[PDB]
Amino acid sequence: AEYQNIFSQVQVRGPADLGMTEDVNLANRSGVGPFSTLLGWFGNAQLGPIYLGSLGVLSLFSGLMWFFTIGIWFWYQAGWNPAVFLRDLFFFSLEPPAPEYGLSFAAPLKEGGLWLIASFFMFVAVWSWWGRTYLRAQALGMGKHTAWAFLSAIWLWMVLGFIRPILMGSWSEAVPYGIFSHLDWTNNFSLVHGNLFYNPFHGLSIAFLYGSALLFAMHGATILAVSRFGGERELEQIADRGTAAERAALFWRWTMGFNATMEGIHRWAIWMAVLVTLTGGIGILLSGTVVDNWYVWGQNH
Amino acid sequence: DLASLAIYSFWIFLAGLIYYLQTENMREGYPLENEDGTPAANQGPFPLPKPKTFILPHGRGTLTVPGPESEDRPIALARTAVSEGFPHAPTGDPMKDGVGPASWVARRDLPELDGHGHNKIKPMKAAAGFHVSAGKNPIGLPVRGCDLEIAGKVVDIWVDIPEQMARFLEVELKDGSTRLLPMQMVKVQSNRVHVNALSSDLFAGIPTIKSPTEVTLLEEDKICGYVAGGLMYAA
Amino acid sequence: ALLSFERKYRVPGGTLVGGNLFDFWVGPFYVGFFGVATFFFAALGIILIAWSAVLQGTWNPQLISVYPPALEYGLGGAPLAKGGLWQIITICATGAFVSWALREVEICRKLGIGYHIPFAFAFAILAYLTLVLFRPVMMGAWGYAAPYGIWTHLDWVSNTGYTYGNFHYNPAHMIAISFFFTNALALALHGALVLSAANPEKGKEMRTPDHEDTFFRDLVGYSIGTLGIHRLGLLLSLSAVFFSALCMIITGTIWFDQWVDWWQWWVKLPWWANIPGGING
Ligand code: BCL
Ligand code: BCL
Ligand code: BCL
Ligand code: BCL
Ligand SMILES: CC[C@H]1c2cc3[nH]c4c(c3C)C(=O)[C@H](C(=O)OC)c4c3nc(cc4[nH]c(cc(n2)[C@@H]1C)c(C(C)=O)c4C)[C@@H](C)[C@@H]3CCC(=O)OC/C=C(\C)CCC[C@@H](C)CCC[C@@H](C)CCCC(C)C
Ligand SMILES: CC[C@H]1c2cc3[nH]c4c(c3C)C(=O)[C@H](C(=O)OC)c4c3nc(cc4[nH]c(cc(n2)[C@@H]1C)c(C(C)=O)c4C)[C@@H](C)[C@@H]3CCC(=O)OC/C=C(\C)CCC[C@@H](C)CCC[C@@H](C)CCCC(C)C
Ligand SMILES: COC(C)(C)C(=O)C/C=C(\C)CC/C=C(\C)CC/C=C(\C)CCCC/C(C)=C/CC[C@H](C)CC/C=C(\C)CCC=C(C)C
Ligand SMILES: CCCCCCCCCCCC[N+](C)(C)[O-]
Ligand SMILES: CCCCCCCCCCCC[N+](C)(C)[O-]
Ligand SMILES: CCCCCCCCCCCC[N+](C)(C)[O-]
Ligand SMILES: CCCCCCCCCCCC[N+](C)(C)[O-]
Ligand SMILES: [Fe+3]
Repeated sequence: AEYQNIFSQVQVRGPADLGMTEDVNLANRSGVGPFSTLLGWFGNAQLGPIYLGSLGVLSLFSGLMWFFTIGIWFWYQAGWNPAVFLRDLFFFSLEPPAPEYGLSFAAPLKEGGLWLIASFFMFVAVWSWWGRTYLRAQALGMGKHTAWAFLSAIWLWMVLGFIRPILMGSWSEAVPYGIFSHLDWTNNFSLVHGNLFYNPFHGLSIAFLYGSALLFAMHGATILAVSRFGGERELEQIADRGTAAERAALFWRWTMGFNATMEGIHRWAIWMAVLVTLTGGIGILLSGTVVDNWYVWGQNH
Repeated sequence: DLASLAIYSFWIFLAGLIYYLQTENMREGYPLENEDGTPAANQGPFPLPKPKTFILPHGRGTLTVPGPESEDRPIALARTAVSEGFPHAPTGDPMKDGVGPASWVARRDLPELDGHGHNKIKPMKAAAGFHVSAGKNPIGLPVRGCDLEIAGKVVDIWVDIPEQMARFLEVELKDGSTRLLPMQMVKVQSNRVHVNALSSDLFAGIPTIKSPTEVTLLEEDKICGYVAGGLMYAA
Repeated sequence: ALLSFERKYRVPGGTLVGGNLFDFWVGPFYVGFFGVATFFFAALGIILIAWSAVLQGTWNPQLISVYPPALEYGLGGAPLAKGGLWQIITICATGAFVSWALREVEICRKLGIGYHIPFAFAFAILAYLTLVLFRPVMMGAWGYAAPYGIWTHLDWVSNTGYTYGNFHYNPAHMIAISFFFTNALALALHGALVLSAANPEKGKEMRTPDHEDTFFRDLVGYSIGTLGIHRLGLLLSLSAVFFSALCMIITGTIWFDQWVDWWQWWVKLPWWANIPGGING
């Protein structure tokens, strides 16, 4: 066997790395966690440190609250019985208020109230996590790419749980918290709108989702193929093109007639991915607010 | 109808984006050239983008791309045919001349630096706190080439400090000098390190580095180039 | 016709078949024996499709469509106009893809790189062959296979899913989707990380990989690192396709009832099957 570089043959360890400092408030970093030899066959062995300032704590706590709020309900649904809770874990579901209660906060706790509570906690968890995305980049003086990108995922999520429910006039439109039930909701959403395969946004969204797998397969494989010339050192290949970046470009140029740069491929990447949820959120938002039936709309348009 | 506006607008956006992305990917290698180095007539339908400048850290300078392009090296190849699009035959030894799958680029003759400003890659002997943490330690193993002859012995691992990974094995030859082999081009086995790209007699021709505790980008390119070239040029 | 750095790489050698016979380029494209194989298979196949277009009676790509033999030819041939056209086109597509891969190998050898790309491609080819070859055969007919047209192949996906109820419940299909979504998460993160380092706040210096590690350790308390992330993207995305093929090869063969009902093995386990309460008692 020629060697492939999917798993490291030899791991190597030195002093825990505590990171760059730049404008980060160091008072808010933990200390290093342990080292995972397991991870280190494939990636870095070092866990932590993590940074937990105020926004960090806020986010993490509501996040758990959202999670426990669903879990208390799940236990309730299980009549507090350990064996039943496990047996039925994928079946339990925390459902939103019925259509009757509109967008109001009136519904009883056991029939929507809890759902609104968990959702509220989910809202603060995510938006605060978003800000943490921006702030951790700022402290290091980095571009805001990650937060811009995360915004695209947040878009689909907002549309499903918040914007589209509001525009439709009730919370009953939103996705329930449960493994099997959120799947049922997805299938049902499509049937009731005359089949999402007729939503042109839906099919763009798939093109990108398939495309992200295609692209990352291409890229990942390309980098590993030129890792015998230091290919994965991408920032330095951007600053000072090496033979890695040249062989990479030329593989593709010879294969398919055009190619990328070591910087540009990352622009193709971020956009392939981000467009999955962009077009996606658009498709969902338009459903039932403007277009009641994709098949039908397809026949006119 | 809104959904119609949105979809139509979207195709227009996407065409804008593909354009932007394609021109972004033209910041290197362009303008296209004829086999002789002059500008090709046909550049295709995308224009070069407006230059951008990267500010390199540690007073290493800037980079402006696209910019005037240049191999900054002689290329020992000649045409094998009378028209565009055929192979160019090595005029000498392609391993020594660095062409074909033995190519290297004229990268900066300084070493890559970490974010602290220290050399990125060091031999482990000189790297404070660094030791093999898992897997068979190759240090001390005989090194065998694709001729099944022993070409030397592993005398250290050169490691990447910030990313904590092995990047080269340092190998000592019959004559007592050493060479770097890329970590990705060896197989560590229980009783030897095997190198399928080179036969024993080609080890001496691995490009040497000038300091024994650092490697420059230019020296990395020559080493990796030379070793990868053995896949074609050794048998 | 050459990138500014290209000429030094354009040397003889690498080819798997033909020695120097097709060792050359056309514009940017490398040719090789397998470039020739690809053109031939693809040309024939497009021809057969344009032919198959007239026998059906359009020149509209939104309508052009080509079906397997009907269910009753089993695994035998069929009049061109009733599914032989499809059988041959499929043979063409296979020959085109496998050819494209083998040409990718030839380019690898010339460039002194590793074989990861065509290896990765070979997963996609295997997914395809699962839909049109392996599944049909295990199932006894060409007619179970996906057909070729832009909107009609969606019809098939839908009819195929709904044959087993909500296909969501196929558990290999669940693992597959999980890889798809995860791969896109990782692609967004990767692209954004590298870009954020190479294009920092206005006026600042390019950041470094250590900045990239630091950003992630700060954010979630772990960073897989730059070798790791390319390993990851490759693994996520090949794993998605692996499970995709898996989820379909087991469907209509070892399982053919409503997928939702598969999950009963879990709930029907002795130690809890009969306890009352919850959803299933
Ligand atoms: C997109 C259309 C539907 C939808 C359609 C589907 C379909 C179809 C499938 C899933 C599947 C999943 N979906 Mg869903 N999903 C939707 C929106 C969501 C949202 C959300 C907040 O909007 C969440 C949290 C999830 C969560 C999930 C997971 C249970 C699962 C794997 C997701 C993943 O890999 O993500 C990114 C991956 C990561 C590793 C990052 C996140 C890590 C973990 C795993 C997230 C799980 C959170 C959850 C609280 C854990 C369960 C707790 C119990 C103790 C098990 N879906 C929308 C409404 N989803 C698949 C599945 O297996 O379902 C059973 C599946 O087949
Ligand atoms: C994979 C699981 C299902 C499937 C389910 C779906 C679903 C569901 C959807 C599609 C959609 C698409 N699928 Mg399909 N599709 C299947 C198998 C295939 C095969 C195949 C040869 O196996 C092909 C070529 C296609 C091609 C297509 C495209 C028409 C479209 C966008 C795909 C994409 O962007 O991918 C990622 C790849 C890239 C971005 C690279 C570019 C790929 C280009 C666009 C392919 C064009 C092919 C051309 C139209 C037809 C042949 C060309 C000539 C005859 C040579 N599908 C199987 C049967 N496919 C979406 C659509 O919009 O349908 C109308 C959609 O919603
Ligand atoms: C029978 C079911 C219907 C159908 C109904 C739907 C519905 C309904 C929807 C989709 C959507 C999509 N469908 Mg469809 N889908 C069908 C058939 C298909 C087929 C196919 C081969 O047939 C494919 C390939 C797809 C593919 C897809 C995706 C391209 C797209 C969602 C993208 C995504 O990344 O969401 C996953 C990403 C998210 C959900 C973003 C989540 C972001 C938040 C912020 C994360 C919060 C995490 C939370 C805090 C938990 C943290 C826990 C951690 C451990 C810390 N569908 C059929 C026709 N599909 C979605 C879409 O966009 O449609 C246009 C959608 O809403
Ligand atoms: C109503 C529909 C059912 C359903 C029924 C099915 C069925 C049926 C199938 C899937 C399959 C899939 N479904 Mg499902 N699916 C549903 C809901 C979903 C949802 C969702 C959010 O609801 C999601 C995200 C998914 C996602 C998925 C994936 C796991 C998988 C598709 C990818 C794939 O196989 O690629 C693999 C990639 C390929 C097959 C493409 C290969 C490309 C070839 C090698 C080369 C192309 C060259 C080409 C001709 C272009 C050349 C021209 C150039 C452009 C110049 N399904 C609902 C419940 N799903 C499919 C699957 O698993 O397939 C194995 C499948 O058959
Ligand atoms: C644009 C396309 C893709 C995308 C992009 C994307 N997602 C992102 C980002 C970006 C760019 C981020 O920057 C952000 C991030 O930080 O990534 C690491 C993120 C993120 N995407 C996430 C998930 C996610 N993304 C998804 C999808 C996608 N994200 C799209 C495919 C999905 C899908 C497909 O369904 C999921 C589930 C998170 C990992 C993170 C946002 C995190 C967040 O908001 O968290 C709030 C904090 C908490 C919830 C803490 C609570 C923890 C509990 C839920 C318990 C844990 C459960 C258990 C497994 C552990 C044990 C617990 C015990 C104590 C009981
Ligand atoms: C395995 C993980 C992912 C993957 C990887 C992957 N794909 C790849 C590669 C890799 C690593 C390449 O190296 C190769 C490439 O060159 O990419 C640019 C490729 C490729 N993947 C492509 C497409 C593709 N990949 C897809 C998916 C995936 N590819 C997976 C998600 C999809 C999906 C999801 O649907 C598509 C559509 C091409 C861009 C390219 C292969 C090009 C090729 O083989 O060229 C030779 C053939 C032709 C030029 C034309 C042949 C046509 C005739 C035989 C007739 C048409 C046949 C018929 C099937 C048409 C069907 C119509 C549909 C509407 C159903
Ligand atoms: C072991 O037991 C304990 C008790 C420890 C546990 O805690 C176990 C815990 C569990 C078993 C929890 C299991 C959790 C799940 C299964 C969660 C599954 C969730 C999903 C699959 C989510 C799918 C999609 C969710 C979406 C789309 C959410 C969108 C949310 C909205 C965007 C937020 C909207 C906010 C609202 C409606 C309120 C706003 C009000 C204002 C005033 C602003
Ligand atoms: C002083 C001890 C502090 C230890 C802190 C270590 C944080 C570990 C968190 C790792 C999990 C991140 N994740 C899930 C994305 O991989
Ligand atoms: C940034 C990457 C660009 C690649 C985009 C490829 C688009 C594929 C076209 C799918 C057709 C969609 N639709 C809705 C008309 O059916
Ligand atoms: C969506 C499929 C699009 C196929 C893209 C293939 C384009 C390759 C063009 C390379 C040649 C350019 N040219 C004519 C200047 O040489
Ligand atoms: C998914 C979209 C695929 C991108 C197609 C864009 C084609 C780019 C062709 C231009 C390159 C030709 N060149 C090298 C002369 O510039
Ligand atoms: Fe990369």
